[PDB]
Amino acid sequence: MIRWGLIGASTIAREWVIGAIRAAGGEVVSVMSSSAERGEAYAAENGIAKAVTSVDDLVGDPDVDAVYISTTNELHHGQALAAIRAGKHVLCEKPLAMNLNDGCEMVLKACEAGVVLGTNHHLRNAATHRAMREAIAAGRIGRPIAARVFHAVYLPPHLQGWRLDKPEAGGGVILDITVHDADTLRFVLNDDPIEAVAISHSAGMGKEGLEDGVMGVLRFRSGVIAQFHDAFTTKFAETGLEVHGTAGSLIGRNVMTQRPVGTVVLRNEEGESELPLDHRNLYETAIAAFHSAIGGNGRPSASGEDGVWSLATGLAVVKAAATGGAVEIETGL
Amino acid sequence: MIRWGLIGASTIAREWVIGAIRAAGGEVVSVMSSSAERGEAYAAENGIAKAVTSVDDLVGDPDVDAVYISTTNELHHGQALAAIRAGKHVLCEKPLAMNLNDGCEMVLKACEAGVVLGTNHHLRNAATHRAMREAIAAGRIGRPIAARVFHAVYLPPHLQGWRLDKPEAGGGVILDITVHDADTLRFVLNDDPIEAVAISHSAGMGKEGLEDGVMGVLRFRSGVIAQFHDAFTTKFAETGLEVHGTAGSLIGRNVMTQRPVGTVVLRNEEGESELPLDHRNLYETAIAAFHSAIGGNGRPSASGEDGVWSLATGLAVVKAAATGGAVEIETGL
Ligand SMILES: NC(=O)C1=CN([C@@H]2O[C@H](COP(=O)(O)OP(=O)(O)OC[C@H]3O[C@@H](n4cnc5c(N)ncnc54)[C@H](OP(=O)(O)O)[C@@H]3O)[C@@H](O)[C@H]2O)C=CC1
Ligand SMILES: NC(=O)C1=CN([C@@H]2O[C@H](COP(=O)(O)OP(=O)(O)OC[C@H]3O[C@@H](n4cnc5c(N)ncnc54)[C@H](OP(=O)(O)O)[C@@H]3O)[C@@H](O)[C@H]2O)C=CC1
Repeated sequence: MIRWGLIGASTIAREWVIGAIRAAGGEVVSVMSSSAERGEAYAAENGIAKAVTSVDDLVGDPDVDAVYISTTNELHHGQALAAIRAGKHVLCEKPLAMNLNDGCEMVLKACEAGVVLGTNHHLRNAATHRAMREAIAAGRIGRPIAARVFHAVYLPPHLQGWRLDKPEAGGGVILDITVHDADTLRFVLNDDPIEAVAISHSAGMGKEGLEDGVMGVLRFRSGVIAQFHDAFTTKFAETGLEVHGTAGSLIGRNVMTQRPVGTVVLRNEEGESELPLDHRNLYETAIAAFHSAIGGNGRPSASGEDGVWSLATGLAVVKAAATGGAVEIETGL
Repeated sequence: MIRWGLIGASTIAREWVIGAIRAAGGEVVSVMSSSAERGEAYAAENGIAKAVTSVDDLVGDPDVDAVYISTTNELHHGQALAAIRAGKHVLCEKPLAMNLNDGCEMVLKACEAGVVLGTNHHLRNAATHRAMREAIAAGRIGRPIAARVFHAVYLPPHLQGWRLDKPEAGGGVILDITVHDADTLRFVLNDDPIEAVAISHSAGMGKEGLEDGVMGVLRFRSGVIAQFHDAFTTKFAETGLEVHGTAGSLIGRNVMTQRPVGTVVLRNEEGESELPLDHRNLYETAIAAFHSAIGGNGRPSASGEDGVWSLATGLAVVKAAATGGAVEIETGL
């Protein structure tokens, strides 16, 4: 079996990724946590044989083949570099890095190391998004003209779960949600964004206010214009992703969550019908693709390059919102 | 009865406004058309006693009390000024004018003339939009956070209806659709937009291409961020208007057309339910309000000032799309 080591004893690894690794035929052999106590307790609760408290004891363990990183965002880049230096494959939760030169550097070093580097954008693995991508390529909507993304949800400010715990350094809806919208759009449209405009909302007067909502528009290389709406403050808005074309529209409802749910309708001259979907665990699909890539068959679902694309788009959106100006998206890949 | 004269022997006056005037207790006594033949034929077909071919014979007719203007956009400002000089009330199809100083001048001259000046933004008359406005003011969604407008429809390029007829000087989705979205948002939110960002699409390479789609964002004075999507090129997208708040969301579907149709759902902690609506002809409602205003009771549905607001927002959106920069919306009222 491919044996994984975890960097970050996280909620997402517990809820989704550990089970996904095992479902896809791998095994999770070790977990690294900055805290000895947290790592041991987490190892016992999730059936993992070993807990460590150094990154090097994780990535350097001869019996770890691959590393999954789900620590706080600012730790990703350096922990991925350590794994790559140890010659281990890396699946990294977004973001890869906090800036583009660091993200580009990762992709190059992984390539130079001969290891698989993946960004865990989960949504592009859903059968909903895959159906839309495939229907578009099959001409079922003629030429795509416009896209819409709805990702305005409710995330209580500060959690965790014991109360309103650790400092938790932000840092906003754009870098936490919009980047997933960007990657999913790139997947569905099979095309790249070239510029962004945006307006964002921060709580309380311009400050250390959490950026808690954003709306904007991406211009894609094809000419498609794609709007997005991401927030932490709206309880009663369902998520969605739509693509409107010259001969049809695809309407995805409830398709931007972590769970394998949601519908896609195709509307065209015949009327409306639901596309048939075989829903499957997004994370199971991501791990399977990663395992095939390690095997020298195929690529991760989202590559290091996709992660650089999502980071560049996010950074563009932050700048367009802050400056009021349209910003060109350039990856430096 | 209040007796109306028509300036423009138009599709909209035939389909909607003539019948609305009569339903609301007025009468249409004359029609002005630049063509004698068209005006006579139109008068006979629509049961109007008189056709003329000069604006002054229309506005100066002692038996016309009020004037409805639905000519080509560039004629509005000057024809409204003639009516106002003749001391007649004016209901003007959007736009009032092509620039802000001309729109502001109209409002002032109408006020100085002692006549009612209305802009015929039809949508704010619908029971759907009215229900949303009222539910918001009643606290049914807590504090509004975000709005979304969907107005991407199919309008064949060039019509008319005999084939692909007269030159028809454009001039785009922003000034033809976005301005109605703006006015409706102002009505529903009871608040003003203060800045815009946008990206627009023109057919064929940057040129004399028709601007045939736009997406953008308005920042409102309250802090609400409101996105819109308007187009001429999408056949299979339903229209809609939504408002998402801290304690609920209002979802309007099929509510941006001329017809008295559409639904509004309120989603909140109880679930989702349809708001009960008494649908009524939008134009009948607009005329009734105008007739009351002439009577010295109440105001037109949308005033001259609302028309200046819609024009300023439209002009901001054109500039933000052209320049890539956020533009502040200032009415000069
Ligand atoms: N709500 C969210 O957190 C969201 C997260 N993401 C993405 O998912 C990834 C992980 O997120 P998620 O699984 O939700 O995060 P968790 O809060 O479950 O874990 C993240 C990190 O916080 C630390 N931590 C966990 N529990 C405690 C505790 N009781 N006291 C102190 N520190 C603790 C852990 O440190 P250690 O590993 O050292 O034990 C862990 O690496 C991130 O990389 C992020 O990009 C995306 C959107 C929302
Ligand atoms: N599709 C549209 O036209 C849209 C219109 N609007 C708004 O509605 C208003 C009127 O629109 P609508 O009723 O659709 O326009 P119509 O095309 O029906 O009429 C507009 C003008 O075009 C002229 N016209 C009409 N028929 C002919 C013909 N056979 N040959 C030459 N000229 C002709 C008329 O001139 P005359 O009056 O001199 O007879 C008339 O004033 C406008 O002010 C605009 O702002 C808004 C969105 C879309």
